[PDB]
Amino acid sequence: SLVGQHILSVQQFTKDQMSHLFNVAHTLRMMVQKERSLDILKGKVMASMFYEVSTRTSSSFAAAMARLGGAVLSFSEATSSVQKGESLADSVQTMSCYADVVVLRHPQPGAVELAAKHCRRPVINAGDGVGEHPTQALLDIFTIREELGTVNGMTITMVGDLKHGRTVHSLACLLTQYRVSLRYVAPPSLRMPPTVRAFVASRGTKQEEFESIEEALPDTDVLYMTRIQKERFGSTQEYEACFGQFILTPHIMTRAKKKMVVMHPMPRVNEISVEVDSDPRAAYFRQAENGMYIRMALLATVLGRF
Amino acid sequence: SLVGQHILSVQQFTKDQMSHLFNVAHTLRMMVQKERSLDILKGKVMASMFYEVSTRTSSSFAAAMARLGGAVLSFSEATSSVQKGESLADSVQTMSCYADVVVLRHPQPGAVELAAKHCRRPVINAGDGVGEHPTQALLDIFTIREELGTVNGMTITMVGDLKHGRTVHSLACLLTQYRVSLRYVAPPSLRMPPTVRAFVASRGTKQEEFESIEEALPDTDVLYMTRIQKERFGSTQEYEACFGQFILTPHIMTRAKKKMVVMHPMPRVNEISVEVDSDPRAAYFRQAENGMYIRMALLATVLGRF
Amino acid sequence: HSLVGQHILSVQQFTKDQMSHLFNVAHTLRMMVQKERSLDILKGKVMASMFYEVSTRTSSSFAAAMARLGGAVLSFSEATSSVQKGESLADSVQTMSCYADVVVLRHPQPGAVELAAKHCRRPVINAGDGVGEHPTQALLDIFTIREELGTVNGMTITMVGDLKHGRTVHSLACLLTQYRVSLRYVAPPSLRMPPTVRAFVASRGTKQEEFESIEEALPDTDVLYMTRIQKERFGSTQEYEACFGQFILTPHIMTRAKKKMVVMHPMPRVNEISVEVDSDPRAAYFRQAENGMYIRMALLATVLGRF
Ligand SMILES: O=C(O)C[C@H](NC(=O)CP(=O)(O)O)C(=O)O
Ligand SMILES: O=C(O)C[C@H](NC(=O)CP(=O)(O)O)C(=O)O
Ligand SMILES: O=C(O)C[C@H](NC(=O)CP(=O)(O)O)C(=O)O
Repeated sequence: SLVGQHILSVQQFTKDQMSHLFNVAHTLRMMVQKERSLDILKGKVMASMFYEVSTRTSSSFAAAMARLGGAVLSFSEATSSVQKGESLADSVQTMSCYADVVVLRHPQPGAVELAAKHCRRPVINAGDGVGEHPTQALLDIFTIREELGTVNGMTITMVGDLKHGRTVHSLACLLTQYRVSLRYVAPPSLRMPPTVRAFVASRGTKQEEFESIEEALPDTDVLYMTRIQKERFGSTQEYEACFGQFILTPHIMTRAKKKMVVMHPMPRVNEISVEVDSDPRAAYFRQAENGMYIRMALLATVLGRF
Repeated sequence: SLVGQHILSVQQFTKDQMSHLFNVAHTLRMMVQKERSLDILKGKVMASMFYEVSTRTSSSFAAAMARLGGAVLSFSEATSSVQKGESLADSVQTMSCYADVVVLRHPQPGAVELAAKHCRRPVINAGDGVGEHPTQALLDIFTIREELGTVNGMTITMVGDLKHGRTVHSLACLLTQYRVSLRYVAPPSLRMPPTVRAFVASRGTKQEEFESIEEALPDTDVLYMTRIQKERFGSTQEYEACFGQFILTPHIMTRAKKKMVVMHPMPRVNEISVEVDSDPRAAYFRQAENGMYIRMALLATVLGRF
Repeated sequence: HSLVGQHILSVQQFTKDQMSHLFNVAHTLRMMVQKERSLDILKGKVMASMFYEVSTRTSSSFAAAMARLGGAVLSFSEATSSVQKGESLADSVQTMSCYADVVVLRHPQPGAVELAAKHCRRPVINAGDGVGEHPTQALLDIFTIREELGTVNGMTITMVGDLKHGRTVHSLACLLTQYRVSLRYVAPPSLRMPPTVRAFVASRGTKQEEFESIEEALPDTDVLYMTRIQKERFGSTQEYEACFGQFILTPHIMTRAKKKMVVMHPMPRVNEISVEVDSDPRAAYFRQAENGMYIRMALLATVLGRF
């Protein structure tokens, strides 16, 4: 039961917990459609703390807490007393004095788990540098299930920057709970990390690397595209060399399975042609909307109403 | 007839639409003044996306949502994934997955309508560069009609930067829905733009230019003062010639009519002196307050609860 | 008695019965909050949060307070507002009070808050004016002192660090004179307690003594009130790094402290209280912060005519 627990890492997620949570997510989405009265989190305040920029992850948590009848406390680093020199631990300790939950994204990996040590209320990891994005894995798995019917028996193809990409890290790890085959399409420099490729191996999930998107596609049921993480590179030179390696265009999606989904945790810069947007296999915006409902489910369960 | 519609341009309003909207706004303002329950928009969510700075337009939409029982997602460029390089089009379609209505201010003219072209939720233009500001002009006509009892049969003198002023572009072109006269008092390099002038001329309203506040004033019912837009200038030299030229003072006012109002979208820098504000004809603080109630009407009707 | 509609700018305007009532109402709301009693006492009502200097506790605990009463909150920061377009302070404040029923304002120029409230139609609450006052941090400081030790009377409080720049130590020292207290002061000569304050504290008849170090000041301390060396106000960095870190509280110093005693800090801290002190029961600085939410719920409720 997720009640009152730190949500730090995909590891802790039982298959039973995820399915409880997919179910509550489908319930909460029904009531929003039915224009039902949601006073579920009336009284409860969420502390949204972002030290690293966000659009979907911050907006999805905020919209969710609103739509459960809760309130949100906005916290950015730039206008906070961080600027007086406050430590990350003290910032988190203080925001819990006001809030029932803490959503923390931060640029340094393990910072969230480090701050969550002395935190006396549930802290949700919304991204820890290149480490992990746990609720994003959860919504991607929900979306796969939603778009195709099952997750078991599926071939997931992760393309792009796997080294920095905290979403694929979490997502690869978590897809070890489903009978899947993973394929990686990266340049040598941005290959999926060792601990991750080692973790996935030890669960038995068959990993495979490919050089291009042309090769992986015809067997790919789930095509997960990523963004060349420009702000994690040691030098632009390294970045601009890698920028634009893979570019999904409608020409490429003419040898993709009829049954098939293209995802992206967003934002995209170059890596998906806008023309792809019309193909109904493109579910990356539907992926966004799912996120709000899963995060509604997590906030309801972690605060212990569903 | 405004339900589920983008609010992009004043040329999309008719008279019935406006009169309905003002009527809903009086109706909502009374509800607020008696202190009744207001859950007109309970559960619902507005995306507040400002790419330029704002005080009035952002606060009024948010106070408006809040008094209707709704909730607001505050979005900023700076803390957003714009920084990762996400385009305006994605940003607007992604916020719509969380929200029922999108309020967009953008520094590029035509941006908001381009962003609204293929967005599936309603988008309210809250200012698109030197283009338009439809809801300001909607609350300006409201305030005029609130402060004098009519707009029909009146003369309006627009003073300041008319070339850059999106407020006056909207207001002038909308005023031609009434029986009115227009006076223009700017330096030669900031006259009203030509396409806007030809529209007014095409609809058959009097466009008369003038030399100064002194000259237009005697016969002016609405004195609409605007700011010199520093951010809109190429060279500071070109702004510092234009800056502090037209200045309203109590002495200049003694020549005005008793049945007259001075308006200003705000903020002012120096164009109206601080002594002017104690004259009951100073109707610019009541113009902002009216904007909140117009925005309430505007939201409830666009979201189909009035 | 009674702060309905009233501006909240200085602790000079507070009586004892206004504090009592406000402390009482802070307890009433806490418990209603503890019972998940579904509160909508300020449903409809809007607060404008106007911060011209950065914040964490003050902004968040005003914003949490409102939300927990059922009200709304308009966030206002200088950087992304039309302050950028030239707008002066009065205009901004006067504009936000058109939208909102109460205005909380934090500004860097001393006195700019009272001066912006002059011509304002709604209540304006001072959440900090430069190196001047911090009236609602003074109220929550005295609440925490009362809750932590059973009473404020007969206590000696010791204030430590940057007394000169300390907007919260000016309010508190001034406010405390409405009890029977003995004040001890610890600061390097360049950061002593301003002369306006400590003659003001002279007048009301409250003893004052200027101790040389924490260790000397601890034996008889019932409230050790620590403060941050205020970097953003100094000359001159050269004057800052001379002062930065000259008083630091450790678990070793504490082993001579009274048993019935508490350790307070308005926050944040940089290094003046060892993280190693946080597990110590008497370290009340986080309980002091939660307390603030409930105090500032009682402010909003009372200033808007609820209790
Ligand atoms: O940024 C990416 O490329 C992937 C991933 N994206 C997101 O979380 C979406 P957002 O940053 O808009 O909240 C991330 O790591 O932040
Ligand atoms: O900014 C001006 O001077 C005029 C006008 N002003 C406003 O809308 C006021 P604000 O920027 O505070 O929303 C505009 O078109 O931006
Ligand atoms: O910052 C201090 O040292 C004391 C005092 N602190 C506060 O008010 C807390 P905050 O800045 O997080 O609102 C201040 O003067 O700002």
